[PDB]
Amino acid sequence: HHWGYGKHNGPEHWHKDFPIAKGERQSPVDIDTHTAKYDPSLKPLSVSYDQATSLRILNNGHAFNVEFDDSQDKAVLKGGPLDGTYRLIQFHFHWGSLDGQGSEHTVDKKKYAAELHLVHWNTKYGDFGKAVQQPDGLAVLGIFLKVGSAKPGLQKVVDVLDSIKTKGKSADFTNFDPRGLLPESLDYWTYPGSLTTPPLLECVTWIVLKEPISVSSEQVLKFRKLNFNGEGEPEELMVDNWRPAQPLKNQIKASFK
Ligand SMILES: NS(=O)(=O)c1ccc2c(c1)[C@H]1CCC[C@H]1[C@@H](c1ccccc1Cl)N2
Ligand SMILES: [Zn+2]
Repeated sequence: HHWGYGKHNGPEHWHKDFPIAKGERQSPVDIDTHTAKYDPSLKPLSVSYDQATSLRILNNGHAFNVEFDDSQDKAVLKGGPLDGTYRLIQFHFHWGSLDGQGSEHTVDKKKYAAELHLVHWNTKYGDFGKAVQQPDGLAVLGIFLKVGSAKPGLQKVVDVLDSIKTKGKSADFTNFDPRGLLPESLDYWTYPGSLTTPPLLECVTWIVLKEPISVSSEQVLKFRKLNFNGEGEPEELMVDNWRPAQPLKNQIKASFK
């Protein structure tokens, strides 16, 4: 009876195995745009993905992860609110059963159709497993998806999903360029938070871009054909794999006016 997104094992249950679910810096949150304060001392984000090395795509039973070689500084995030160098390890998405829901963060209570998370770890901690034990261990770049025009740089991901339909399936996924998933503007909000799934560790500097990317209805429909279940188990569509907004408790900063 492990955690998931169902009635009996979803977000309102997670605190029984993971008491930090009720902690002081949980994610996601609602971004109240009028309450966020412009921080003129915040630096532009530096997103250096030209040497990114994608390896594989995995259905882990909760989402699909596109994994990268993080054994050298090859795709890194720096600047913004960050001190030092954060290495890209993987990206994944959260999405809805309907276009009106799916994002984890919300903007003035607005839900987007989906949310992309580019996960990076602070190289001063040596490995990802050490970094998640630290309050400044991770930097997650969050990008909203709205339904409209197709995102051409997403299509190579959409077209491989048939090969990883079920939990535990993986496929080779080399030479994927994550620059094709980035909006024009790097204007962002930032706050200290957590992983949005168990183990819900409070190790994340969240950086959430203001400008969404557009994807087509056909692209997100293909996300919704994935399965939470393993092969030869009853089919349960992988939809609504998002945690709702958590209390802000004790400030969201904006990079822009
Ligand atoms: N929705 S998200 O971007 O906040 C998110 C949620 C859960 C997980 C991740 C990212 C990645 C990033 C940090 C930990 C790692 C993962 C995990 C896997 C292997 C080993 C340890 C851990 Cl903690 N769990
Ligand atoms: Zn995520």
